Amino acid sequence: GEEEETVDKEAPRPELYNKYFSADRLHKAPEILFEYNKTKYDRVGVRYTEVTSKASERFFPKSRMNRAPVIEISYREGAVSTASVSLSMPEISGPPALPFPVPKGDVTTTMVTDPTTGRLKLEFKVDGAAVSAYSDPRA
Amino acid sequence: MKTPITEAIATADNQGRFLSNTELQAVNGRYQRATASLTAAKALTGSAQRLITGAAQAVYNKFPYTTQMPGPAYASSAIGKAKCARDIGYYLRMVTYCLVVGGTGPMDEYLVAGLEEINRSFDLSPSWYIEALQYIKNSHGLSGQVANEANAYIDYAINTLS
Amino acid sequence: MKTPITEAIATADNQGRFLSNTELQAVNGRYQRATASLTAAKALTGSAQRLITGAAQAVYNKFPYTTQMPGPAYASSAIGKAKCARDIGYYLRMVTYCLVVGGTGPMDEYLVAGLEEINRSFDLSPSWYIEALQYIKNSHGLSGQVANEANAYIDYAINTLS
Amino acid sequence: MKTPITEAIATADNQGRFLSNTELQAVNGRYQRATASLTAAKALTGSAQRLITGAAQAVYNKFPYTTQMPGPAYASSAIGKAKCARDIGYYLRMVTYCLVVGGTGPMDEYLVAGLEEINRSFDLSPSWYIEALQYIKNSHGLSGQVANEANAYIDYAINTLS
Amino acid sequence: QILKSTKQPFLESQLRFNQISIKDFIKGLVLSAPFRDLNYNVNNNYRFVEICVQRVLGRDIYNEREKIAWSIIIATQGLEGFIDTLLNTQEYLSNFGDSIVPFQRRRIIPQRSKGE
Amino acid sequence: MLDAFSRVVVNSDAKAAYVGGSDLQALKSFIADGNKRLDAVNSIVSNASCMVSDAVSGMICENPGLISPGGNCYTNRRMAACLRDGEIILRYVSYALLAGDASVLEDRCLNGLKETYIALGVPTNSSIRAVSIMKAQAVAFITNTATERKMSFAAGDCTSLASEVASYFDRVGAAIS
Amino acid sequence: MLDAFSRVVVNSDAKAAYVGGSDLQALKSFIADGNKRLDAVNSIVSNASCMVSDAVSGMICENPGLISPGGNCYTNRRMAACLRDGEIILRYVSYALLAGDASVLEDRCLNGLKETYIALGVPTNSSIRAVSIMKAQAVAFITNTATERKMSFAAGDCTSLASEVASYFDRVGAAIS
Amino acid sequence: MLDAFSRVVVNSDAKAAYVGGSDLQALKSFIADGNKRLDAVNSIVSNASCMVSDAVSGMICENPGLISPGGNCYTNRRMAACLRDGEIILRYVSYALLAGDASVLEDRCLNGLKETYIALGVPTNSSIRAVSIMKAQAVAFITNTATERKMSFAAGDCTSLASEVASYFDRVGAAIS
Amino acid sequence: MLDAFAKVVAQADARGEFLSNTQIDALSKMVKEGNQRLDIVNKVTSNASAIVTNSARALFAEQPQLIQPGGNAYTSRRMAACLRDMEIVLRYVSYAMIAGDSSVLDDRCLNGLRETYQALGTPGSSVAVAIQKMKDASVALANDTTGTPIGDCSSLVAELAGYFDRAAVSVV
Ligand SMILES: *C(=C)C1=C(C)[C@@H](Cc2[nH]c(/C=C3N=C(/C=C4\NC(=O)[C@H](C)[C@H]4[C@@H](*)C)C(C)=C\3CCC(=O)O)c(CCC(=O)O)c2C)NC1=O
Ligand SMILES: *C(=C)C1=C(C)[C@@H](Cc2[nH]c(/C=C3N=C(/C=C4\NC(=O)[C@H](C)[C@H]4[C@@H](*)C)C(C)=C\3CCC(=O)O)c(CCC(=O)O)c2C)NC1=O
Ligand SMILES: *CC[C@H]1/C(=C/c2[nH]c(/C=C3N=C(/C=C4\NC(=O)C(CC)=C4C)C(C)=C\3CCC(=O)O)c(CCC(=O)O)c2C)NC(=O)[C@@H]1C
Ligand SMILES: *C[C@@H](*)[C@H]1/C(=C/c2[nH]c(/C=C3N=C(/C=C4\NC(=O)C(CC)=C4C)C(C)=C\3CCC(=O)O)c(CCC(=O)O)c2C)NC(=O)[C@@H]1C
Ligand SMILES: *C[C@@H](*)[C@H]1/C(=C/c2[nH]c(/C=C3N=C(/C=C4\NC(=O)C(CC)=C4C)C(C)=C\3CCC(=O)O)c(CCC(=O)O)c2C)NC(=O)[C@@H]1C
Ligand SMILES: *[C@@H](C)[C@H]1/C(=C/C2=NC(=C\c3[nH]c(C[C@H]4NC(=O)C(C=C)=C4C)c(C)c3CCC(=O)O)/C(CCC(=O)O)=C2C)NC(=O)[C@@H]1C
Ligand SMILES: *[C@H](C)[C@H]1/C(=C/C2=NC(=C\c3[nH]c(C[C@H]4NC(=O)C(C=C)=C4C)c(C)c3CCC(=O)O)/C(CCC(=O)O)=C2C)NC(=O)[C@@H]1C
Ligand SMILES: *[C@H](C)[C@H]1/C(=C/C2=NC(=C\c3[nH]c(C[C@H]4NC(=O)C(C=C)=C4C)c(C)c3CCC(=O)O)/C(CCC(=O)O)=C2C)NC(=O)[C@@H]1C
Ligand SMILES: *[C@H](C)[C@H]1/C(=C/C2=NC(=C\c3[nH]c(C[C@H]4NC(=O)C(C=C)=C4C)c(C)c3CCC(=O)O)/C(CCC(=O)O)=C2C)NC(=O)[C@@H]1C
Ligand SMILES: *[C@H](C)[C@H]1/C(=C/C2=NC(=C\c3[nH]c(C[C@H]4NC(=O)C(C=C)=C4C)c(C)c3CCC(=O)O)/C(CCC(=O)O)=C2C)NC(=O)[C@@H]1C
Ligand SMILES: *[C@H](C)[C@H]1/C(=C/C2=NC(=C\c3[nH]c(C[C@H]4NC(=O)C(C=C)=C4C)c(C)c3CCC(=O)O)/C(CCC(=O)O)=C2C)NC(=O)[C@@H]1C
Ligand SMILES: *[C@H](C)[C@H]1/C(=C/c2[nH]c(/C=C3N=C(/C=C4\NC(=O)C(CC)=C4C)C(C)=C\3CCC(=O)O)c(CCC(=O)O)c2C)NC(=O)[C@@H]1C
Ligand SMILES: C=CC1=C(C)[C@@H](Cc2[nH]c(/C=C3N=C(/C=C4\NC(=O)[C@H](C)[C@H]4CC)C(C)=C\3CCC(=O)O)c(CCC(=O)O)c2C)NC1=O
Ligand SMILES: C=CC1=C(C)[C@@H](Cc2[nH]c(/C=C3N=C(/C=C4\NC(=O)[C@H](C)[C@H]4CC)C(C)=C\3CCC(=O)O)c(CCC(=O)O)c2C)NC1=O
Repeated sequence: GEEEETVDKEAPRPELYNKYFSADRLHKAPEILFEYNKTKYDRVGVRYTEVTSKASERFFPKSRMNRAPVIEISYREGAVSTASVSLSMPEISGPPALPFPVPKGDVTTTMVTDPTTGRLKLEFKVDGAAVSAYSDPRA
Repeated sequence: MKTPITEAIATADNQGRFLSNTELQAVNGRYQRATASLTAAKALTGSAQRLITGAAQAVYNKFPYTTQMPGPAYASSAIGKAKCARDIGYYLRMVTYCLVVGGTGPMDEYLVAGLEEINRSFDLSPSWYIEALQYIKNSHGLSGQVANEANAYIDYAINTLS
Repeated sequence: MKTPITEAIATADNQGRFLSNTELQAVNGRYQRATASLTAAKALTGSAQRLITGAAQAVYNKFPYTTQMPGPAYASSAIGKAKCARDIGYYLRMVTYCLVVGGTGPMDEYLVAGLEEINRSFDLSPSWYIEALQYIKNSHGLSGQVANEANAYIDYAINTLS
Repeated sequence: MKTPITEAIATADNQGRFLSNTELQAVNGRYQRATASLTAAKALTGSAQRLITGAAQAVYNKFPYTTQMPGPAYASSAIGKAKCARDIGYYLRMVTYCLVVGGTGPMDEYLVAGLEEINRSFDLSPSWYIEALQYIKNSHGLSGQVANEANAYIDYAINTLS
Repeated sequence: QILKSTKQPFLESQLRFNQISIKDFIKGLVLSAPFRDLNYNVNNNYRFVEICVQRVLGRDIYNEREKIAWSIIIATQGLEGFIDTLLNTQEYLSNFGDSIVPFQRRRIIPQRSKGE
Repeated sequence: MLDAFSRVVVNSDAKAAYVGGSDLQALKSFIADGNKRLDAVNSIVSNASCMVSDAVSGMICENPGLISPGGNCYTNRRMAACLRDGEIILRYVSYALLAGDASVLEDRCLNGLKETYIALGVPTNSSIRAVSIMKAQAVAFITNTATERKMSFAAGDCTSLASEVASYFDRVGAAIS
Repeated sequence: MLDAFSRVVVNSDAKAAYVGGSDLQALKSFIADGNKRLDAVNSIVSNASCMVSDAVSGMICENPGLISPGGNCYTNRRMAACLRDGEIILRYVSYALLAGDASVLEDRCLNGLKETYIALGVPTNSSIRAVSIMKAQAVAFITNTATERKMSFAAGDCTSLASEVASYFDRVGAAIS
Repeated sequence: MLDAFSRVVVNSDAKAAYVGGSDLQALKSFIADGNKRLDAVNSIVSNASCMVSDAVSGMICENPGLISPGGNCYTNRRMAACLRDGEIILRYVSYALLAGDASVLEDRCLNGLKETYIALGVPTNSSIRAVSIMKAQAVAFITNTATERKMSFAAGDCTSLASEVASYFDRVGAAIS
Repeated sequence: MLDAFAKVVAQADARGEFLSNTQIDALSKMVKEGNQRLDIVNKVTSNASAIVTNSARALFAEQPQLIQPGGNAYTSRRMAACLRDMEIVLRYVSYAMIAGDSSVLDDRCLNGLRETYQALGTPGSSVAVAIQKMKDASVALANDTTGTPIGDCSSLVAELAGYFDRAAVSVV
């Protein structure tokens, strides 16, 4: 069960707004686009879409939604001539999700590293992961 | 590995042909189910950690004998459960890989190819394995058409074992 | 005939598999580009007698020997000019058959296969028909992607003859 | 290369057979007509520059558009007329090679195979070469059985262009 | 169907470079796209087995059960699974092999002149 | 293509359409100070998300009874509707900056706007207070006189287009006056 | 050149920027103990992913009602949204460590977050428990007194910067109380 | 061995022309971008001991069956040779980029190393996992985005050049394939 | 075959992990340019017999020693097999235009193509100068502003150039 809220609509809305605003022309506004990069292919465009919002955007609007300043530092020991700092704020997503809660063992799951996700393994600390301990030929 | 782009190419090559407007339309529909499949396998990695062993407990509470049986082919002791964070994670890995390419590519050669030989000679019967991803198809949260495209390659993997 | 539907069916019974979602997207992209295709096949059918008699005159203005040479292969008779006009009727009819089904299927079945063996046996020059098709390609009056779909099956008929 | 000698070898090699009296009359009958065919090859060799340039002008009298129309596939320029005289000289050379070997070997290998790929690509008409070869057929000025051997391999070339 | 559009000019060049054999050249001709739309879309599976035993193996069909016994190979694993199980039979290898274009074996009786 | 700008709007249908590089200079010769005017829209729509949030929260933090239980900025469906309501009047005043006239803003947005707010109980004295913060933002962004975000521009003056948007915001406030 | 840093954090979009060797000397000279401070932000963001994975699971380990059906760590998008709310505050407190103030922390991250959490049904005392682990986890990485990891550093103390993040983490807990 | 300057000569030889101004326009822009390529290959050869460190100790942690007794890197001559076999193949592509042509890579080593290797018994899939571990090891160094060592270059964008050393190393791996 | 989506599957399988979130926003940049890919392959294959015969004609003009008797491309069998291979590279380059990588062009057509030509004896420097005519006849064909609205298609021509120079260095 991941989204048991797919339609829920408790807005009252008596039909007394229909003589001044139609149903098709409702919450629709021309949004203007800009490919302004000081280039020859710089285009201006407008499009006319539905306007939605959420209640959180008094203080965290859609441009500033989940944009936190990340820091990457390259520093070798005593290498300040090539050491650097960088700064950006992307749309930052969190880490991968929390697991099951589990019983008393199992094999919990993880993931780490830069190139790829390659997840961990886990018998609560010990990380078995396909060594085949059941190795019993019958001679 | 059979991408829907790559069989527009491979069924323009065995007839010896340039890419006509027939096969140009089939790669346009791959560009039309692109965005509605790319939110699926992105955010399925974002909720992947619950889905591994939250589906494993949906097998042992269906099958109590799999923790109780004396055998190497079960998750009874602590070494079988470490294979069970691996052998059904491969089912969770290739259903993300099918939503990258927009078709049933990587699991057609990595998973399903030559599988009954692995099943009968280990006695790893897929009555656990169908219910291993049956928890995934209803508790993975992709709604809308993102739900139906993420559920499109799950029940292709169901019907290949059933 | 090779439509985008009948080649998605054809790769299924290639392997003998079921219809997966590596073929539903091929039919999905066909339904996108069929709304700029049947607006082109409607306009070529509506102005068909203007296009056909204008394309017979474009051949006769470029190749004036064909209107006055004696012999059976030339349009210097009454029945020579009727066989010329139904040939450009045949080349326009297979373009609007190919726009309807969305692929080069009807003109592969009816025009292209066996064309060299009848242009050599009946002494018909293939540069006549390129001039009859080049008049259509920039005087149908279409504009946009409706023009871009008519200029891919007229250009496919040219590259067979060229 | 099919000759009469390299054909009766091949049916002897099909049956594992030593060269019997059946295959010693197929090669004897080549020797009773190698007399008349090698005088015809010697006569066509000497009168080559009369027959090549005379046939190149008889094309231009029948088809006058070829000296008038612009573009690289026509004889309207200096180098367009030089490549047409090269081509009839290529055609007349393979007639004389067939009278040496006694069959249609060298024009099968060096001329006929792959010819329709050229005549469609470079926009050259096959009826430009019938009129060049129908000049050479009834203007070589030979007679008797010497003419019977040259008129056999000339209209083998007319039937592979028709 | 030896027309200009039905020729296979890339399969022809790989025979001439001795890359593929005759047995791989016959397999490219049944899997050729002219052989599908002209000889496979216009008859069923029980007549197409009568084509691919008369032309490939060079013999007639034994009886009508052999057309029943062979036609499920085309409907399960396909035409590309049908030709390699027909080109690996002992009747194909013991008189054609890897280098002979097949033919209709013993069409005529040697004292006669009519035959089959 | 100014009519094809309007033909995005007037057929009531959600598309996307653009203007290329050779098609720009036909509009740039026609519209006076189009290099200023395309900078004037792009100063607004690059901060169109931040313009609605300082406008609505200054309405909240000056009128604190609006977020009361019983107030009209309670019940978070109703809060998200008010944030949606400030967006549509921002895009319509931005398109009025592009088109140079308010005549598409008057009929599509402001027509029927007065009594549709007392149809639902919107406090219009707070709404005139809400749009006046957007009037203070748009004269800061076009003149590049915002106190926190300056942007890079060609050097010059933009005081006519500062007054035009401040004229165009006053047609919104007079529509709900 | 902190104006070049502040223009990155004010543009409200995704934009990469980095510092060469000359302007890093302007960074190390303008900010006091810059050899100490740039170590202290690097000890956090090298292991920032394990800090958000431990602490909210430690919030699960003490409050197990959040992964109940009806809890706020159920419905794994909402579980990842708690992980997305884990990672923003660590990047914001590291820039608050780097700039030497909390003036960028208050407006962009701490303004109205208490009103955001009580409108979204977020249990705010549970997040106080999650952020108190972060005050312990940042101190053990600045002092390099972590039990499982030990990074190489230059010799000396960092107890001013170890106490400065406790001033910064208490500002988050006072903002959501 | 071919040069890119030699490449336009045999282009102009069977054509039997002179050198015109037409194909000359590629090579005169190659001169002024020569220093940028000269700023590339000096850091490829000066961090080469790290690139042959991570060539072979990196591929052996992702298949440790060769250090097993019976494997193909078990004895200390084959341990010594695998350290040696990789430090020649990046020495050859350092020659190959200054000429620009891959034919000096082809005739010296890439014509026939595959036919030796199945008689020397080594697996090729282990080799291309060790080829490609130097591939991303190379392309960090030309762009200066390497983590633990950052070197001195100028400022620009050599991503046309950074594809070229990726255009070599796949054909290094495809030769063994 | 592999396209660009099939790259990062096999570039993360072998190690066996996933792909990660920082890669796929570059791949959802590629579907913004998905409509500027398919016009451009339609620009090449509509003129697919006018780039071949206009560049073989300009090949034998500058090199008359191939159509002279005793030349490589002399007979009608070996003229048809010269126009065959001039169109074969035009297929497998445009196959690599629609896919996003080179790996069907240099695996089915360029893996031994010059060593095919050293065994047959064709001049392998001279097939590169016919291909570079077809490079210039197609890059300058795919910069027309008729049939499409105007926008910059520059990278694909570099991508379209970058496989035409990959066949220029395969055959020598
Ligand atoms: C109460 C809690 C509360 C207020 C009172 C009100 C503060 C307020 N701010 C302005 C002015 C502006 N707001 C602007 C918007 C932004 N500035 C930025 O840099 C980003 C990009 C964006 C979002 C934060 C701008 C540009 C201005 C004009 C500059 C200026 O500050 O003067 C006003 C209107 C002016 C006035 O005081 O009359 C008010 C009332 N917001 C609250 O939450
Ligand atoms: C329940 C299942 C559960 C908890 C309760 C909680 C236990 C816990 N751990 C700490 C302290 C730290 N966690 C740290 C994080 C990490 N250590 C590492 O080495 C890696 C990089 C990273 C992730 C594992 C660190 C650095 C500390 C401080 C040092 C230390 O180890 O103690 C706390 C906070 C301290 C306290 O108040 O007790 C708690 C509550 N984790 C659970 O899984
Ligand atoms: C205006 C064109 C020039 C021209 C035409 C001309 N054509 C013919 C004869 C034939 N054309 C065909 C071609 C087709 N038949 C088909 O069914 C299709 C596919 C739908 C095609 C392309 C065939 C088969 C014939 C012969 C049979 C017939 O139709 O009569 C002729 C008559 C030549 C003859 O010898 O009978 C002419 C005169 N000729 C010109 O001068 C125009 C330039
Ligand atoms: C959910 C736990 C269920 C379970 C797990 C289990 N699996 C194995 C062992 C194997 N499973 C496979 C099958 C595959 N391996 C693959 O890599 C792939 C992808 C191509 C498949 C389809 C194989 C080959 C093994 C043996 C090697 C290995 O250890 O992985 C085991 C151990 C059995 C043994 O005796 O070794 C377990 C416990 N089995 C169950 O019963 C659980 C319900
Ligand atoms: C402009 C023509 C140049 C030229 C061409 C030429 N090529 C050949 C022969 C072959 N070329 C190939 C290469 C391929 N064949 C294929 O089918 C494919 C794609 C699958 C490729 C890449 C092969 C295998 C041959 C030999 C078989 C053949 O095609 O005949 C020939 C010789 C033809 C002959 O019969 O000997 C020529 C003349 N050579 C030139 O001089 C031009 C520069
Ligand atoms: C010398 C040390 C260089 C240097 C080289 C780089 N290595 C980069 C990545 C990398 N390094 C290793 C080796 C190490 N990590 C391991 O996990 C294992 C064991 C398996 C070892 C031995 C690996 C495996 C990798 C990843 C490559 C891959 O497998 O695809 C790297 C790129 C990262 C970056 O710095 O941006 C570089 C530049 N680093 C240096 O700067 C010095 C001079
Ligand atoms: C916000 C700062 C205001 C405020 C706004 C509210 N508006 C609400 C509903 C609503 N608004 C409009 C007009 C808007 N929608 C459009 O489609 C167009 C233009 C075409 C505009 C300008 C409409 C039409 C409606 C809803 C009625 C209908 O859909 O027909 C609203 C919701 C009220 C409720 O649901 O109870 C709010 C809160 N109200 C305020 O207090 C401040 C001042
Ligand atoms: C996790 C440890 C918490 C928890 C977190 C949730 N937050 C949810 C949504 C959400 N979170 C923020 C905060 C963050 N994002 C930003 O952009 C900024 C400011 C720049 C901040 C501080 C925001 C803005 C939102 C969206 C709310 C809105 O739209 O108004 C969330 C899911 C709710 C949802 O998706 O609707 C969760 C679960 N909740 C918890 O239970 C623990 C304590
Ligand atoms: C007032 C809002 C601004 C301001 C505006 C000025 N801009 C001037 C010139 C200018 N503006 C642009 C950008 C604009 N033109 C476009 O074609 C597009 C989109 C595709 C945009 C956004 C450009 C490119 C230029 C030319 C710059 C140059 O090459 O020098 C300008 C000078 C007069 C004029 O040309 O109109 C002004 C006054 N400048 C300001 O000071 C405030 C902040
Ligand atoms: C505090 C969290 C640490 C710690 C910090 C100290 N570092 C000291 C000197 C020092 N710090 C750095 C790295 C830093 N400076 C930079 O310019 C950059 C990035 C470009 C960084 C990350 C360096 C390179 C040095 C010089 C080392 C040396 O002298 O060889 C230091 C001494 C006093 C001072 O210079 O401020 C301290 C106390 N040391 C610790 O023990 C904790 C864990
Ligand atoms: C490590 C990444 C590889 C690997 C390396 C080994 N190479 C071995 C022997 C060897 N290699 C060559 C070719 C060598 N000479 C060159 O000039 C170049 C560069 C162009 C290279 C790569 C030769 C000729 C030999 C044999 C040397 C001799 O016989 O004297 C080798 C085995 C040594 C041995 O058998 O005694 C190893 C281990 N092999 C691997 O498994 C990984 C993939
Ligand atoms: C002359 C009667 C008419 C004519 C001739 C013309 N031909 C060409 C070009 C070519 N002809 C060939 C033909 C052959 N090559 C062979 O090797 C053989 C077998 C021995 C044959 C039959 C080829 C390959 C070409 C093209 C290469 C070349 O330049 O020779 C042209 C030139 C076409 C061009 O585009 O340059 C011309 C003008 N055309 C006429 O107008 C005469 C009526
Ligand atoms: C004695 C030894 C010796 C060298 C080391 C090189 C040194 C060198 N590098 C560059 C110059 C340069 N080098 C680069 C290269 C790069 N910059 C980047 O951002 C990337 C990290 C990297 C590779 C893509 C760039 C962009 C320039 C400036 C452009 C230029 O003038 O070449 C220049 C020309 C400008 C100048 O004089 O500084 C010179 C001489 N030449 C030599 O003779
Ligand atoms: C089945 C075949 C098929 C195609 C080939 C494409 C064709 C195509 N291109 C565009 C649309 C466009 N196409 C171009 C492309 C170009 N402009 C140039 O200067 C270059 C020469 C060329 C690239 C090769 C541009 C610039 C646009 C408009 C911008 C945009 O797409 O948003 C559109 C309109 C819809 C849209 O905007 O995306 C269509 C249908 N789509 C198809 O379905």
